[PDB]
Amino acid sequence: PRILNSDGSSNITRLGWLDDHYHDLLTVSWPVFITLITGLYLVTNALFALAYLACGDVIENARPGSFTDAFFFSVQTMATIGYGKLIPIGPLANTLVTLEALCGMLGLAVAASLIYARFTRPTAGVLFSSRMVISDFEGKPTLMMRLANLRIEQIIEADVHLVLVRSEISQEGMVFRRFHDLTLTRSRSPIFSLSWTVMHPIDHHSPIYGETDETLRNSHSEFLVLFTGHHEAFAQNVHARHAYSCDEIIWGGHFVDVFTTLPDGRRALDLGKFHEIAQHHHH
Amino acid sequence: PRILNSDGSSNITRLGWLDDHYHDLLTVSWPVFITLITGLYLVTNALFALAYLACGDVIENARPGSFTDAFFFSVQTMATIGYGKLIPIGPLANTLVTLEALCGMLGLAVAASLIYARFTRPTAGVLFSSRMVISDFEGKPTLMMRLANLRIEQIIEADVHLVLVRSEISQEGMVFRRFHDLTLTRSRSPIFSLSWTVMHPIDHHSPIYGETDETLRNSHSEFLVLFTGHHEAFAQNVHARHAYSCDEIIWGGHFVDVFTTLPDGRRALDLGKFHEIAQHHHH
Amino acid sequence: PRILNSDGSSNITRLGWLDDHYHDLLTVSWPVFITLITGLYLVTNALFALAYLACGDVIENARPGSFTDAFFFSVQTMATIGYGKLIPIGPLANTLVTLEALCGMLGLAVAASLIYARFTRPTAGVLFSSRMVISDFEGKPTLMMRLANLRIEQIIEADVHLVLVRSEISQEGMVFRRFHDLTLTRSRSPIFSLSWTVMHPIDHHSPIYGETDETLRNSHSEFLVLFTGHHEAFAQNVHARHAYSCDEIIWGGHFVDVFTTLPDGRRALDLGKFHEIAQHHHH
Amino acid sequence: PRILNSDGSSNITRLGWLDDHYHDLLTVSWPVFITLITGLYLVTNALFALAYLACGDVIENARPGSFTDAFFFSVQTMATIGYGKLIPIGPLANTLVTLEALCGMLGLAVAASLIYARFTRPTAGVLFSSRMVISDFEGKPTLMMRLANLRIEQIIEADVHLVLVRSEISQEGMVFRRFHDLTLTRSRSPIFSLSWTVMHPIDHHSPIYGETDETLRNSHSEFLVLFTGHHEAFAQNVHARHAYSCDEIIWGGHFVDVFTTLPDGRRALDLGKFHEIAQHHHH
Ligand SMILES: [Cl-]
Ligand SMILES: [Cl-]
Ligand SMILES: [Cl-]
Ligand SMILES: [Cl-]
Ligand SMILES: [K+]
Ligand SMILES: [K+]
Ligand SMILES: [K+]
Ligand SMILES: [K+]
Ligand SMILES: [K+]
Ligand SMILES: [K+]
Repeated sequence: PRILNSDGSSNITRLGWLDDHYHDLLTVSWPVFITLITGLYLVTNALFALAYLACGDVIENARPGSFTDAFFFSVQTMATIGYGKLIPIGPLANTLVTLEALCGMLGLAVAASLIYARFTRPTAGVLFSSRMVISDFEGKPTLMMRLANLRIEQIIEADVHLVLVRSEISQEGMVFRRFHDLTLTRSRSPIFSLSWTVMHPIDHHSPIYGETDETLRNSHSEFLVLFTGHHEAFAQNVHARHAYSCDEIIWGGHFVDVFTTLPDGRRALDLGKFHEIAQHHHH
Repeated sequence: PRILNSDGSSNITRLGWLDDHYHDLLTVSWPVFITLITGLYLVTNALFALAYLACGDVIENARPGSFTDAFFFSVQTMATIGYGKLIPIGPLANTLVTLEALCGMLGLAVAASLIYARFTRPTAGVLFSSRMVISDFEGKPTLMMRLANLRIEQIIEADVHLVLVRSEISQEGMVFRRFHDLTLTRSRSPIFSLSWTVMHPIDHHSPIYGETDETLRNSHSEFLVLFTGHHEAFAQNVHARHAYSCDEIIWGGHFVDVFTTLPDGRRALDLGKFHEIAQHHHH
Repeated sequence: PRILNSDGSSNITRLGWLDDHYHDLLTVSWPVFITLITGLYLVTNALFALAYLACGDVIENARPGSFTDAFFFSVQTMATIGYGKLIPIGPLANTLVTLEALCGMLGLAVAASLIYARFTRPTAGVLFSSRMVISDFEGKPTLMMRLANLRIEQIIEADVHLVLVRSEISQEGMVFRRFHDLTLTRSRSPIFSLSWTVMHPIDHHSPIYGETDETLRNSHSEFLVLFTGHHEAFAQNVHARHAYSCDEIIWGGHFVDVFTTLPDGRRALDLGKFHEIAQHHHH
Repeated sequence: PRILNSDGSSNITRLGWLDDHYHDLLTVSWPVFITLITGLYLVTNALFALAYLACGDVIENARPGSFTDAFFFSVQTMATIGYGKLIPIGPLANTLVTLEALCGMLGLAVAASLIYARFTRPTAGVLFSSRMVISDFEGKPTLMMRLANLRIEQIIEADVHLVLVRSEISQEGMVFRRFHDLTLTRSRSPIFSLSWTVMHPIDHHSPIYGETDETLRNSHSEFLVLFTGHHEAFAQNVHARHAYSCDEIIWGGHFVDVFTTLPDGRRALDLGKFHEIAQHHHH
C-alpha cells in the first residue's frame, strides 16, 4: 500500500474541456495528437470549401456546386500544391485564396511548435540501484544507493536529493506526512559520467538516527530520490526520480563493485553487478 | 488600497513606437498579432505587385496594367502555390520571382519563431490557499499558507519564497517600503505533486515576531508568495505568484485537512477542503 | 582611461574563416546574415541548374542549353512554386527534382533555426542609476545604486551582484587586478517590478572600509553591476550589466524618491527623479 | 594510463535498436542524419506511390502502372511543387493527395525540430591553461590554473569547479575513487570576459595539504575542471571541461602575465603568454 511508486510518482487518488488547451496538446498521446491535427486540418478545408461554394462556381474546372471539388481545391490551395486544374475565378475567389494560404502556413507554424515542444524531451539515461543499503562506511553507519549513467554522453553539474518521507506527530499532536532532506556526503557531481554511489551518513543529525527496521515500517516511511543534471547528449537539462520503501533497505548490505580491470589492462564498467549487494549471513 | 494585488502584481500607476519591437510582438493580443502579420503580408505582396507592374506586363494571362492580377500573382508566387495561369515573363519578371520566394519563406521563418515564442508559455497548475493563518505548530506560532498542484504531472525542484512587505523607519528616519524574506521550515520540495503547506515559524528572528494584528495593519504590511519549479507536463520551468494582505491572515486558524481514506481504502486528495480553515470561536 | 565601460563591457584590446561557423552566423549583422543566406540560395540554385543542363535539355519549355531558364526552373522547383511551364523530363531530370525539393526544405529548416536563434533575444527593460552614492543608512555608511524596471511586465527571482574591481598587492608583491563581490543587504528579489535600491553596507568586512575618494582613484577601482532575472514578458531569462568608475560615486548623496501619491490618491512611479541625487552643500 | 582525458571525458571501457530514438537522432553524424532523413523521405514516397498505383491509373499523364511516374508524382505532391502534368483523378486519388500533403508538412515539422535541436549547440570559447602550478600566493601555497575567453562576447555568471580525483582507503579499508571539490578563493565570476586565474589555497583544509609530488602520483590523483556560464554570443548557457594529471602540475611555477600596455598606451590581452609558466631553476 505504498504512498510512492518506484518510478517516484506519488500514488494517490485525485478528487476534482478547453480550459487547459496547451497542456492538453502536449499531454495527449501521439495517435490522438495526430488525429486532432488531422481533424482540424480536414475541418478547416471543409469550411474553406463552403466559403468557395458560397461565392458560387468560382473555381475553374470544378463540377458545379460540388463540395468534393471545392474541398480538394481548398487543400491544393492551402497546402500550396497549386496543381493548376482548379483555379480561382474573380476577386472573391482569389481573396479567399490569399487568405487560405496565410492560414495554411500559420497552421504549419503552430503545428511545428507543438510538434517540437512535444518532440524535444530528453530522458536522463540514468539507472537507479533497485535497493538501498545501510552499512558502515568510514566509521558511521550510512544509508546509500547508486546511480549509473546509461549512455556514453556525460551529465554536467549533476546533483541528487535523498528525501525521507514518513508520518510524524507534532507536540500539538497533529499526525502528518513530513519530508526530510537527508544530508549527503556528496550532493553535487559536476561531471557525472559512469556510476555515483550516494551516501547519507547516519549520525545524531540524521532523521533516521538510531532507527531500526521496525521503527521505519512504523512511520510508514519511504525514501525518494531526485536526480538532475545537464546532459551533453541533448545539450539540455534532464532529470530522473526514484522511490524506495522501508523494505528495499538491505541492512548490513554492501553494493558490490562495478569497476574492473580487463585482461587487456584497460579499466571498465560492468553494469551487471550494478544491482548486486553483498551480504553476511549468520546462520 | 493595496500595494499588491492577489495575483501578485504590484498595484502602482506608472509614469513615463518601434522601440521595443520584439517585446511588443510577444506582448500583443492574439487578434492584434494576427492582424499585424496579416497587414504585413498583404502590404508586402502589394509592394511586390507594384514591382511587377513596374516592369510592365510581365505576367502571362494578366489583364494589362491591373494591380489585382499582379497582387494575386504575387501571393500565388510568394506562398508558392504557383497555380500556373499567371507566370513570369523575361529576366526581370523571374528575378523578382526568385526574390519573392525567398522572401516568403523567410517571413515564414520569422512568423513561426514569433508564434512559437508566444505560443510556448506554460502555467504552473498551482492553486494558492485564499488565506494564511497564524497558529501554533510544534510549539512556536507559525504563519502558513498552502499550495495545491492542479494537474496530474509533477513539479520538480519546486521551491517557494514568502516575502513580507511593509513600511519601516530607518535610524536616520527614512520611511521606506522594505522586503523581508521569511525563513520557511521548508523552502525546497524536490518533488511537488499534491499539496504543500508552507510555514514560517515565528520566533525572535521573524520580522513578524511579537506582532499583533493591529501592528500589521499599521505598517501597511502584505505578504508576497513566489512559487517556481520545473513542470514535467511542459518539460519547462513554471512559476506562480500570489499576495496576501494583513487581513487575509486568519489568527488561530488551522487549515483543514485534504488527505482522506476512501471507502476503497485508497488514499485521496480532496481540493474542496483546500480553502477551509478551522477556527475556535470563544463567544 | 577606464578598464570597464558604462555598458559593463571590459575595455581592452584583444591580441590574437570557417572555424566558428555557428557563433559567426548568430553574431553577424542582419544585413550581412540576409546576404549570406541569399548568396547561399542563389549559389545552390545555380549549382542545381548546372546539374540540369549537365543532363542536357531535360526541362520542358526551356530554351536549349540556357542557364537562366535552368536556373529559374531550379528556383521554381526548390521553392516548390512549381508553376508548370518548365517541367522535368526523364528519370535524371526528376531525380534531381526530388533531391532539390528535399534540399530546399532542409535549407528552410536550417534558416528558420538561425532566424529563431538570432531573433529570440530578450532584453531586460532595466535602467541603472547613472551614479552611485555613499551615505549613511541605518547607521552605517552604505554604497548604493538603483535599478528601475522599464516595462509593465515583472521580473522573477531577480538578483544582482555588486562587484568592486581594483588593483592590489600580494604579500609576495604581485600587483594584480582583483574582483571583490560586495555583500548586499539584499541580493535577491523574487519579484522585481518597479524600482530596487541596492545597498552594500560598509563595515569592517567591506573591501571598501575606511576608504576615501583619494584611496579609490588610487587603486584605479571601479564597480561592476550584474543584474539577472526571469522576465514574464518573454517567459525567458534576461540580464543587464553596468559599470561605475570611482568618480561616479557621489559621497554623502541620497537618491531622491520616485514614489508619489497622485492627486487621485493613487500611488505612482516617477522615473524622472530616478537619476536625481540629493546633496548637502556646505559652502 | 589516465582515468581522465585532457578533454575531461572519463577514460573507461563500457560493458553493456529503436530504444533510444531521440538521443540517437541528435547523436548521429550529420552525414548519417541526412541519410536517414533522405531514406525516410524516399521510402515514404515509394509507399505513397504504391498507394496510388494500388488504386490504379489515377494520375493524369502517368504511364499506366508505372511506379516511377507514381513515385515522382508523389514527391511533387508531398513537397507541394504540384507542377501540374500529373494530377489526381477521382476521390481515392485526391484523398491520398490531401493525406500526403499533411504528411509532408508534418515531416518538415519533425525534421526542422531535429535540425534545430542538433544545430543549436554553442561552445564556450574557453581555453584552459595546459598546466597547473603550485606556488605561494598571499602567503599560502596555492594550486592554480587559468581560463581565457576566446571570443569578444562575454560570459555571465560564469563559475568553475576544481575537482581532485584520487584513490582512498576507508577505515573499513574499502579502496575507492573519491572526488574532492577544492575550495577556490573565487568560484563565481559574474562577468567573465578576458582571463580568469582560478586558485585553490592549500591549507589544513585542502585535501592536498602537505602533499608532495610523490604522494600525488601515489594516489593516482587527477584534477578535473568544470567551467560553465551564460554566453552573450548565443544568449544560451555554455560549458567546458578539462582534466589535469599529477604530472601537469608545475611545482613552484608562476603563470606569466597576459596583460600588457601597448605603445599606444592602450591595455591589451596577449594569449601567447597564456600557456607560459615562469620557473626558478636551481642548478
Ligand atoms: Cl538468512
Ligand atoms: Cl466570532
Ligand atoms: Cl560645491
Ligand atoms: Cl632543471
Ligand atoms: K508549394
Ligand atoms: K511550403
Ligand atoms: K506549389
Ligand atoms: K502548378
Ligand atoms: K523552434
Ligand atoms: K528553446
